[PDB]
Parts: sequence; C-alpha cells; structure tokens
Amino acid sequence: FEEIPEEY
Amino acid sequence: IVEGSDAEIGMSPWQVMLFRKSPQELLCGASLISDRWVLTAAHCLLYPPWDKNFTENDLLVRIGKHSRTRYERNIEKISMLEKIYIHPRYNWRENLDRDIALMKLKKPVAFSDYIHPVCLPDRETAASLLQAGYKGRVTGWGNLKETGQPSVLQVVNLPIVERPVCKDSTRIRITDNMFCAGYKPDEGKRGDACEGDSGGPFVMKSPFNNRWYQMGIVSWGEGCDRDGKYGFYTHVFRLKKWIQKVIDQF
Amino acid sequence: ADCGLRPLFEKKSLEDKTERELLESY
Ligand SMILES: CC(=O)OC[C@H]1O[C@@H](OCCCOc2cccc(OCc3cc(-c4ccc(Cl)s4)on3)c2NC(=O)C2CCN(C(C)C)CC2)[C@H](OC(C)=O)[C@@H](OC(C)=O)[C@@H]1OC(C)=O
Repeated sequence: FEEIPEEY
Repeated sequence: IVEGSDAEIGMSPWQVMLFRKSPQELLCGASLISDRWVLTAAHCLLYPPWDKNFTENDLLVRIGKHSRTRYERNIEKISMLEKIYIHPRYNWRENLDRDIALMKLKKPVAFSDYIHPVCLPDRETAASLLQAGYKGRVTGWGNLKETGQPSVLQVVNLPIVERPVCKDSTRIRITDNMFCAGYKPDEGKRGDACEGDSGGPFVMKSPFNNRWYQMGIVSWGEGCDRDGKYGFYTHVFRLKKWIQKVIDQF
Repeated sequence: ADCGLRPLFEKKSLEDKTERELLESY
C-alpha cells in the first residue's frame, strides 16, 4: 500500500 | 472478488474503500449514498470473533478510487469519520442478521466524475428487481481467491438465488434480512466476493429509470467461489426505515 | 436526486462493458 498524505 | 474483471474508470463511483490507519491497510468495501453518509456492513466495524471493534479515529474513507494500492492524487478523496452507527439489532453472535452500519463524514464531499452517490431502493424497486435469476453487480478490492490480490477495483455480475436454494447451501440459519447470489454449479459462469470485499455494494440497474440502486451489502460467505456455496448480502430495502431514521436525525 | 446516474456513463449516455448482462437477466 502506498503511503497516504500525513494530513489525514 | 473471484473471477471478476477490472473495473472501467468511473464504473462504480459510489464505491468506497474503508482504510485502516496503522497498519495502513484495506479493511472493507463501502458505498457513498450522499455527500456526507457512507453505508457498509456492521461486521467491517464490529466483529468480536476477530477482535475487531473499530473506533472513528482508527479508520479513513477513500472515495473515487480505482487502484487498490496507489494514492490516486487529484482523483480520490480521503475523508474522516465523525460517527459510526451500527444497527442496534445487528447479530454478530449467530448469523450476521442486520449486518449494516452508517458512517457520518466529518465534511460533505464534492462530487466528481469519479465520486457520485448510489440510489437506495424504494419498496417498488425492491419488489421489482429483487427476484431470483435477476443479476446484480458486486465490486471491490478483495482477494482474487481463497488461496492473490488485484491491482485495481474488480467487478462481477451475479444472479440472485432462490431462497430455498440459499438455505440448502448452508448450515447457517438465513433471515429475511439477507439474500444470496452466485451461479449454481452447472451454470457456465462463476464468481464471488472474497475477503476485503465485505461491506461493499451489490447494485442493480433499474430498466425503468436507468439508475443504479444498492440492493445489498456484501455480508458473508463460507470460502470464495466454492461450488454449491453462495454469497450472502444484507437486504438493504428491508432495513431502509432504519437508514432513514438515522439520517433524518444526524 | 441525480443518485445512481454515473458521470462517465449514464450522464453521457455511454454504456459500460457488462451492464447489458444485468438488463438481459430481467
Ligand atoms: C450459524 C453459525 O454460528 O455458523 C458458525 C459456523 O462457521 C463455520 O466455519 C466457517 C466455514 C467457512 O468460513 C470461511 C472460510 C474461509 C474464508 C472465509 O471468509 C472470507 C470471506 C468471504 C467473504 C465473502 C464471500 C462472499 C461474500 Cl457475499 S462475503 O468475505 N470474506 C470464511 N468465512 C467465514 O469464516 C465466515 C465467518 C462468518 N460466519 C458468519 C455466517 C457468522 C460464516 C463464515 C464453523 O466451522 C469451523 C469450525 O470452521 C462452524 O463450526 C461448526 C462446524 O459448527 C460454525 O458453527 C457454529 C459455531 O455455530
């Protein structure tokens, strides 16, 4: 799984 | 999904992925039913036998996706849950009766080419379309077999099965709040939902108004695409009064 | 309101590749 934006 | 096909872009724009924060992980399918409400299976959120009991802040929703693994920048939309609601008569101890939950999104999402809500059935739509032999469609990022996993959203079209055949396929006591779907052994096609597909939608397209209705929620199955076994789906219309209750109230 | 009408298909009068299989089962 590709890492998502930390903001969420 | 087992023996499905790769989805076309925008083919299921109500499909929602339920996504665990840590480990950053696919948990379940789900569906968008308005700008701030997502429908899924209760057992995606509360399932004591697996030690599953998720809180809001454990989970994200990702809407508008196609790729299982990639972060689909400028396309997908990642949303946080304000509240999880589980049907109060959800039965996890026995047969998954009333396997349904709503999720209220922190903020309403903007619709797009890839993000768009599905309809929920009215009595007449249900009575018309929910018939044995009529096909619906299931989508999800779940496993390709019992045993592995898809690069993109998978799709499969499955016929609704006569209730006595559903009942005779299993030792589980079926309720009126579920239905079953899948091809029988001597039919040419096969296909099933598999692990990671639960909570996603079983949809049908109305031949009257050309709109897509969510008639079921991927609920359970014993294995994936085993001969003589069928997938079971929460009967969405049967629980609509509960849905409308919650929504005209939060 | 416009529930269940897909931007890339029904809203453009385009069919997806297997929707016919559903409509035929009716
Ligand atoms: C009525 C009931 O309680 O059923 C429980 C049985 O459940 C039996 O085992 C499940 C066999 C096939 O299971 C999989 C074997 C491999 C993989 C499995 O899950 C992957 C999966 C599949 C799917 C879907 C496919 C199609 C869908 Cl639609 S969703 O989603 N995830 C399963 N599925 C299960 O695990 C579920 C667990 C949930 N229950 C609910 C109905 C409550 C159904 C099965 C028990 O047998 C044992 C020990 O494994 C059986 O034990 C016996 C023989 O009595 C249980 O009986 C009991 C304890 O009462």
